[PDB]
Amino acid sequence: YHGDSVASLGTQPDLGSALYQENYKQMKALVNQLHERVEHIKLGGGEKARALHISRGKLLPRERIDNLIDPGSPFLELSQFAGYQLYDNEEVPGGGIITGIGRVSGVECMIIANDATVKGGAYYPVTVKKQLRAQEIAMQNRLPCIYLVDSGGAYLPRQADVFPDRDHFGRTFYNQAIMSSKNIAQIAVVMGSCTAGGAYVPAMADENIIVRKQGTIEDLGGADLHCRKSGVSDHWALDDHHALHLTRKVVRNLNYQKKLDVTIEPSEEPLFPADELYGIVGANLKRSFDVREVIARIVDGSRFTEFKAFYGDTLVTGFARIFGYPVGIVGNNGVLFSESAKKGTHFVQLCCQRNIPLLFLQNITGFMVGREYEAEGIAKDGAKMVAAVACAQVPKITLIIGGSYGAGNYGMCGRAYSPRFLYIWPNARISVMGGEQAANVLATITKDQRAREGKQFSSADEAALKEPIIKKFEEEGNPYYSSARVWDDGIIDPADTRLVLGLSFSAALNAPIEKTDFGIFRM
Amino acid sequence: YHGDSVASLGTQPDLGSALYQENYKQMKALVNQLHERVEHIKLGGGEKARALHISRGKLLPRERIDNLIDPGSPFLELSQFAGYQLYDNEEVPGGGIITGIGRVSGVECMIIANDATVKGGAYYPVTVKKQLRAQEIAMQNRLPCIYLVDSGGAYLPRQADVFPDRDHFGRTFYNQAIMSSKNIAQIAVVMGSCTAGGAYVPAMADENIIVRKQGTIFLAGPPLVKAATGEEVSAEDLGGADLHCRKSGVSDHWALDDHHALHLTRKVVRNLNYQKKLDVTIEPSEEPLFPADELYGIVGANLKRSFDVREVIARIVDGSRFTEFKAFYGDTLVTGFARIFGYPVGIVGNNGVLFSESAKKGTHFVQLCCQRNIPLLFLQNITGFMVGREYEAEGIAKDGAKMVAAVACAQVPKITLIIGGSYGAGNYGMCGRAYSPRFLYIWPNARISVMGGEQAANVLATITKDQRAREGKQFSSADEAALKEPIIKKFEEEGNPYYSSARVWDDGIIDPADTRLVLGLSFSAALNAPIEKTDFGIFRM
Amino acid sequence: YHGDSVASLGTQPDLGSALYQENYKQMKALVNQLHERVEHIKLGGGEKARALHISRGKLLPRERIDNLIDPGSPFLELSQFAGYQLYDNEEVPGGGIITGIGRVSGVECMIIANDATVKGGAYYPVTVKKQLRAQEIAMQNRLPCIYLVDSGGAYLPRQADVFPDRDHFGRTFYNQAIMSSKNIAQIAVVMGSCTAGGAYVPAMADENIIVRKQGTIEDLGGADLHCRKSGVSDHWALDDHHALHLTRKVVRNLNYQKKLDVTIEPSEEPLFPADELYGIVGANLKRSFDVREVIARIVDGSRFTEFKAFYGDTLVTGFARIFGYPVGIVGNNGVLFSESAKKGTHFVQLCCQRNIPLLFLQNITGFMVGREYEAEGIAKDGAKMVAAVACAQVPKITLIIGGSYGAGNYGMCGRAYSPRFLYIWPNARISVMGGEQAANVLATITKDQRAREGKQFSSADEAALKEPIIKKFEEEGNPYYSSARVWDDGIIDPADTRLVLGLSFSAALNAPIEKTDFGIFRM
Amino acid sequence: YLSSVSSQETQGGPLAPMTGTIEKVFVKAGDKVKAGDSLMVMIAMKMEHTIKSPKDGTVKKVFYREGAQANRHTPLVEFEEE
Amino acid sequence: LNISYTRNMTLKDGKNNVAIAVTYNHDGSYSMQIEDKTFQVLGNLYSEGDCTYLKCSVNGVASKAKLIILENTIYLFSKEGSIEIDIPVPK
Ligand SMILES: O=CCCCC[C@@H]1SC[C@@H]2NC(=O)N[C@@H]21
Repeated sequence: YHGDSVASLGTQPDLGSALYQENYKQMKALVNQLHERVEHIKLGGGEKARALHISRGKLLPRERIDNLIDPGSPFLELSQFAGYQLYDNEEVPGGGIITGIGRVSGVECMIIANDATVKGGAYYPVTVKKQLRAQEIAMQNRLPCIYLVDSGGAYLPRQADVFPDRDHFGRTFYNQAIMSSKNIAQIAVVMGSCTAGGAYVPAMADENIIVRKQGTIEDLGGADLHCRKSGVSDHWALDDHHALHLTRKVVRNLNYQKKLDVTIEPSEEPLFPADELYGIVGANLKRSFDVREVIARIVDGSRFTEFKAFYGDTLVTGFARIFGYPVGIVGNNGVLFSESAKKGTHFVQLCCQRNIPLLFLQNITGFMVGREYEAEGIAKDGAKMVAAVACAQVPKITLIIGGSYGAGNYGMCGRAYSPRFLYIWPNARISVMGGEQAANVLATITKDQRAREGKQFSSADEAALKEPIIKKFEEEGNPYYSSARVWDDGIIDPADTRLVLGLSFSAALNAPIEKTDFGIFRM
Repeated sequence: YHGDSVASLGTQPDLGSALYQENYKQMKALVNQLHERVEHIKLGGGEKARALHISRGKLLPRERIDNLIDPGSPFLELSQFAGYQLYDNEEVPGGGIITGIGRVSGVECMIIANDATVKGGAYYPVTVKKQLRAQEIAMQNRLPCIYLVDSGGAYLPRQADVFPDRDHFGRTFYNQAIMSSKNIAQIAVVMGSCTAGGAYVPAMADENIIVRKQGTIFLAGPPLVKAATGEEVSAEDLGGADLHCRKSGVSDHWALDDHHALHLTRKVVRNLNYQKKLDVTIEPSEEPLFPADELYGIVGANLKRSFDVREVIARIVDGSRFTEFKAFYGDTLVTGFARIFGYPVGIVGNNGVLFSESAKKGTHFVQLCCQRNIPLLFLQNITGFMVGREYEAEGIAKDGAKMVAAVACAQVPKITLIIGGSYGAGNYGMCGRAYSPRFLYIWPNARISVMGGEQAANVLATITKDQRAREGKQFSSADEAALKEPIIKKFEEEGNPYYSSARVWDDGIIDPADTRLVLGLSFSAALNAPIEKTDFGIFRM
Repeated sequence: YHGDSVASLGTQPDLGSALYQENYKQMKALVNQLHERVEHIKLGGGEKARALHISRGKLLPRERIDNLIDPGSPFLELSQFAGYQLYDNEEVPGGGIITGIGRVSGVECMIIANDATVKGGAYYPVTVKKQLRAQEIAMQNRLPCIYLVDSGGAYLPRQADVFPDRDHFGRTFYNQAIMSSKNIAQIAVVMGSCTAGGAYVPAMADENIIVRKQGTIEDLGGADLHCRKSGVSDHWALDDHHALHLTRKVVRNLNYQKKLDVTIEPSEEPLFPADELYGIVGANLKRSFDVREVIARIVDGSRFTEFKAFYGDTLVTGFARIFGYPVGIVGNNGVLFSESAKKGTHFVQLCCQRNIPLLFLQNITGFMVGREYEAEGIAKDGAKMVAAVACAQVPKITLIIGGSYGAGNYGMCGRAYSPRFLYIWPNARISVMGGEQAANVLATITKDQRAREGKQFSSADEAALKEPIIKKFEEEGNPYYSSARVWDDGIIDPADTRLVLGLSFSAALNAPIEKTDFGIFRM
Repeated sequence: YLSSVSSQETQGGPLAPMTGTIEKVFVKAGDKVKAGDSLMVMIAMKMEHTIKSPKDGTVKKVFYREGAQANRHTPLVEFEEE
Repeated sequence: LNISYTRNMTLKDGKNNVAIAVTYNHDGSYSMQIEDKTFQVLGNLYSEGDCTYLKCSVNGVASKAKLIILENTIYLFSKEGSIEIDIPVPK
């Protein structure tokens, strides 16, 4: 019986209020800035490179993906901003590689395609990291991997950051071998030249497809030599369109059917518009908002069962459903306290026991600072949550909707704690500590330095100390700085939060949920 | 292909026959007696206690259950007669606790509610046993436990029978901890005062709900704080306070009133992320081909007369269809396959004195059901004295054990129904209480004891006739009934169904017309747990 | 490397001190009282019954055990005081049954022998409970069961407390069937008459032995009929001595070898005499002593590593070794506090993680009582320990060296929490609460009853209330009252504590230690 | 509980979110306010919080004035009993 | 536990059966009663070369003898003399 009427979250914001008007205007500008930058990245190398690419009879990398996935199906692209201003004088749109999750023959797959128009498809250090991140996502969720191979090899000027280390180019083949041993299909489509390590990708794949003349692993390589004499090729394709058609057939023969471990209920849209998040949140991290408002606009029917509502109120935990999937939501609503950490630790155990996916909404401002709090083991309480979150085996997704500073990042399932996905809003900031705190802390150390030493240190000497620090933390905490390197899986428009979460959780459910084993809880 | 026509059990009884008329009249009186006694137990403590309970804004315990379970769903109450005349001068309707299985948010759950109108909700020795039985049922069938806590603590005058032992009050928390470790949800709703030692029940639960004004949770009561530290505190301030909900954090949900708390409980169960899965094959249900109330005339209340157990089977199984196994071998025992509400069941029922062939036939049948993972139903009607057992009754000893050993090791769900006598080792072979059947029910005409009352009387009439014949002082016939009459009275009193049910030896006394419904509900609940593989011991060939 | 020098526990008591002299004198009297009462129980039914028993050519029940076990091996008898003054006018020495653990053919076995000299071997309600307790011990530790069957059937006058219920006589055969299915050998030796349910015991056993003329299951039963015609008998014995010799051969063919899951170190005697425990502890529960003194006199070399010594000092936890086995010791040193419960919960997790047996020393006086303590969730903290102790799967042994009242009993692994063994010292007291507290509590309720009602209630009216309560709790909390019923496994002399623990832990190690699964820790 | 009259009953009065200076007061001693009407603004560790009206009840009294330091969980406004 | 173990042993000297009640003391000694006389016995086994020797003290009197147990006969060799004691053979 599911006919019980229940309460719903959310309230109607005051659209006429000046705060709402200002917050909407600021957030809208950030979203528009995000959109137009992606449009530029969409063009890859440029008109001359794109014209040359088409002149050889090859499809553009993004057109290949469009033809590969099922007609009209959504495509979840990851790390669109990798390599954004990462290198001083070189522009590398998207890192030279396009990765994402789409549906092929009704099966969710990870698609990894080299962008030959960007530096001829050479592998920059960020390119390796982006690919390795994609492989990690595919393995953790048991998603078949499809490699649209068109590459020019490693970028020699930066070889030391590509070849040698464990997380360098060599790890790519290691991941392929491991996934194959686990029956996670590895499919390679040679749609261009692949040299040196590149030739290993088709060789290490379970099934392999090569284009008639474009692909090379012509006399030295070529489809004919490998297809008919070397035997490296499993399928022979006339052109790019033919190869993509063959790939769809290969996936259809995987003999795989998705099975769900969780209970399912009919989907319902939230009771409030998503674009209202612009006014509610804004771009000023100093102002505070009720995280429940964000929740009310992404969960099915804006229905939410809060757990321990009046205890540790700076943290919000409860049960909801997104697109029918059950989810346990943990979101910051203020400074973390001992009660908040205990409340979170209790909640995480509940979700792990029932095998319920966890969603984290990071908007942190730090931990409570005080002599009494330390005497009561706030560190001991904060550690309880870091330790429960780490050991949890349910799928975990993290969304940074605000600041992410210090140990608060770890407790809320930061990148170091292997969340299945990590996304950030365009207004987010991340660093070891807030820019102001680092400035103020230094303003104590050197005020002390010269007060204790005895040479006076004046107020103008203070901003010759504080202004460079604040600039550095603002620049390095910017979402684009974080996303240019692969620290998150993408910057997403707040209006798209519900859709992105729905796609992400759906992909994460391809793998069975394991039992959680915890360490010692330091009581 | 399931289109084959098959034979059906049962025959039309002779309604005009004098035996049927007498048997119906006697059984009907027993059922009417059972009904009116339950009506009295339904009232709990009484009008004054009930009026006081409502005056505090609290719902009556049975109204709480009605609002908790799904609208219109049946509720299987257990051990309604616990504490019936158990204590000399104290009336404890239902033992001070109400336990049963009902559907909450579409999930079968075990509901354990204290009856605050009965002795203020104090825990009598039978109250602990009834609760422990409910927890055992929930664990064996993986049923979530919901505790509607309104209690006054242990009954001090009888503390030695409540506190110390393994099956005493302490075991209640042990069961909660074990079920939680197995992912069997434990939900506590504090709808009234939680006394010293009952404060653990809200704390030991996975999720907890407390009422704003009525609920109080404190390990030490305001009086103990006053005695130990000379401090005076109101009950609300000491525990069940906004302190417990917020400052102490013991409370997971905060409820305005009883109705709000029950609504919250339904939401909590809906978030368990549980879905029932069946290990057995299912077929469409069919009603029996004969009326159930005819069981009154067929069975009666005279245990000396005998009836064909097949008649009972014909009136409870789907379509009165029954496939008998080894029909002509060991005919005193009936075994076969049937279906109740679509579930497959293997039925074992007594049709006379147990023989070596009967025990062997039963042992063979039990192995078959365990191999195919088929639930087992036992219909106990053990025969007592009269002509008696085989005079040697020696061969029977070797054969009887095999069946006791097969029945004990069987891992399929087992349900026992005592429709007649239950005496001696025949009880063990037919899955008595000692052999952990998932449920055990008795009809109002049943009798249970170590042996039949007459056999104990006759046996003593041999020992003391011998005592004085061998000693040499003569012992006359009138001296015989000064020996026999007290024995027969004792066994009649202690073998009565109410005596057995007042203590928790069975899970309830049920009207024969309700047998099919009770079995259907019981088997449905028992299927919430996966059926395990059966490992047998050595079969002494 | 194990050559490190370490500190040792214990201090030399002041033998000249008046307190030590008084405590030694009082405890010695209790031990002497315990010894002489056992001597009387040793005689069973009496001279006339014993003379009749021997006149039939049968051995006395205790002589049978002496001949069954290995020469000179110790025998750990259990529940010697079962049935002590339990029934108003009937004397049932030892409950009519002798149970204990001894070594047969080098294998530790549970021996259950009916005492035919006591009421002809009839089964009283306590007799069933004692046997069921023995079977529970054998199953939990995988000890083979040997039944020396000489019984007269159930005691009809008390049939309702023997036959019907789950823990009644029927459960005896259920236990035999379950142990057999687990490869825990069940051996029955029919050395006398067995009738009705008694005949099932030889039939339900894996291997069976019957004496030539004494045993009956003569024409109706008898060894010859069952041995040669019925086939119920597996071995045929001339007399009691022959049957015991056959039993030893049967055990030798079990193809069993003991394996230890724990690390072992050479044994060492404690550095202090055990008899000093008389002076240290005494018989006055109101006085307090340092539990470390008790520990120093039972552990190998008086070596003890204390855990969280300065936190929650009312509870003592640490690691030691008894006869080479590793043990984690938890003992009360005052009233339980929130810190003490947390400290215990942390310690129990450590032992379970490392698979270390746990020993509990119960000397409780209650929980801390106060408004502040309840506000800080003392109940929540106390529950943490009840829940950890219950789920622990390492072998657990409990020793009550003092009071055992209220919920403190549960937290310290009371009988309800299935410790492998539970022993009590002759000075112990157990009840729902202390006798004085029940008296004082009632002295508040009825002082209130008449102050609030308005009829005055005088001080002499107070002791017409208090004296009967104190007498009842003193009588029902007495060790003999607790031991007469099977609430503990025996009353032991403090000087024998180390030996009893060594034998008990050795037996408990016959079963492999399982992994511990905990519930939700309510943080 | 569904009516949301309960939301008013859940807390009698607004409390201070944290220990911080009161930067703004928007309510006079007797003022009619509706749920969501800002009553006070407080800065704690350089973080601005605006207190909002829990109920539509008129304000009985104000416990703090501008520039006052209010401790965590201390009542800020008194509302007339209805 | 709480009692002392007394063992009934039988030994044959020539044609005479001797009943010995041996009590195992806590200290490790033995109290043996033969007919109406009680003896306090304590000793140990030590090896010289290939011969096992029994060092015992009976009622405070200490002596050494060579011990050999072959078949069902106990051989005790002492400078006072040699004694053979027969262990009864179960039927
Ligand atoms: O004994 C008489 C009543 C007052 C003292 C009892 C103390 S208070 C501390 C401890 N906790 C209890 O529950 N009882 C004792």
